[PDB]
Amino acid sequence: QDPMNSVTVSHAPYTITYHDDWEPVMSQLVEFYNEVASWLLRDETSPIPDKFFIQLKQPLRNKRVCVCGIDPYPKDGTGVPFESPNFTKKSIKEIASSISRLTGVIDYKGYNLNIIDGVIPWNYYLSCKLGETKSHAIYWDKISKLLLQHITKHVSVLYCLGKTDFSNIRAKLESPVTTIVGYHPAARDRQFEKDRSFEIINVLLELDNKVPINWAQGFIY
Amino acid sequence: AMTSSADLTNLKELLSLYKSLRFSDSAAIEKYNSLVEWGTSTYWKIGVQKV
Repeated sequence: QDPMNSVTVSHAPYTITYHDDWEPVMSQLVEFYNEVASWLLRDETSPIPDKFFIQLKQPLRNKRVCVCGIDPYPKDGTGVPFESPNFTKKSIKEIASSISRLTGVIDYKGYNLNIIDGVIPWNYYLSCKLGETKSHAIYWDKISKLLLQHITKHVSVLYCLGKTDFSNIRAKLESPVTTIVGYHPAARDRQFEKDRSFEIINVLLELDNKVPINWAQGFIY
Repeated sequence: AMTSSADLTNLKELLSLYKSLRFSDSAAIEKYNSLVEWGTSTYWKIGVQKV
C-alpha cells in the first residue's frame, strides 16, 4: 500500500492494484480493459474477475525470467499463473517433478513458481471461460501484448510452455528478448519430461552475466 | 529445437568458450562465432557477441 497503487476501471473488478514497476502500462490497460470487459464478464471465468490482475502486484525490476503459459487453468485459476495451492493440477506437478529430477530434492509437498527469486510466472491471456482453454483470446489480445512486452523489458529470458500455442510469440513483441518455446507439460509422449528448459534458461542467464535461477526455492514442504 | 540435451550441450560449450575467450586457432574462434550465430538465431537474442 506504498509501492502499491490502484486505478479505477469501469467494470469488475473495478479496482486494479499494481506495483510501481507496472505504472507505464496502466493507463493503456485501463482503456483496453474498459472496452472489452463486459464481453468477457458474460461468462464465468477462471480465475474470477477479482483475481484477473493480482500478478500486477509483483515487482518487475528484480526479475530475470518470465515463465509463461497461454492462459489460466481452465478451472480453479487463482490469478497466480500455474499456482495450485493444494498441489493438485497436473502441470504444476509435472513442473515440480522436473525440478525434483534436476535438483535431487525428493520429499516435497508443493511447488509454486511465484516464490522463486527472479521468476515471474505469467499467463498470456488473463482469463478463460470456465472449462475451455483459449476461449478469451480474442478479448485479451491487445492487453496481452501490452503486458508481455512490458515484462520482457525487465527479464533476460522468456520461457513459453506450449509449442503450438506459442509458435508465433516473436511477432507479438517489439524488441528481441531471449525466447525459449518448450513443450506444455501435457504434451504427447512425455516430451515435457525430456525438455531441458529449466537448465537451458540458466546457461542463457550466465551468458547474459545474470544469476541463474535457483529452481528449488519453488518447493513447499 | 531449443529444448533438448543437445541445445543444452551447445549452450554450455559456448559459455565455456566465452569464459576463456583465449583462442589459439581458427577452429576455436570459428566454433565460438558459429555457436553465437546458432544461439542468436535459435533463442532470438543472447547475451554474447561474435568476436
